[PDB]
Amino acid sequence: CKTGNGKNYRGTMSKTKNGITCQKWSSTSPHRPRFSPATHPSEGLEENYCRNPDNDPQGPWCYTTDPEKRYDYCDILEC
Repeated sequence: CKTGNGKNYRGTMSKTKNGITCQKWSSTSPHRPRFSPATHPSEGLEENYCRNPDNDPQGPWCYTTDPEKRYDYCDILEC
């Protein structure tokens, strides 16, 4: 769920919680969030990421290019 908190990982490639193909942060269009800058609890939301710049005491989240499967954590090592 986090080999630290913004340093080491693997599932961040772009695979939600288990392996749900994530997105690229293309914001709404057709579906995707716009929170991808650096300054929050951390950074990583780049081209398609999974980290915790959103503040979620559990796992690294990320959304996908689709609403039904809009999001979840990520199959990143450590868990």
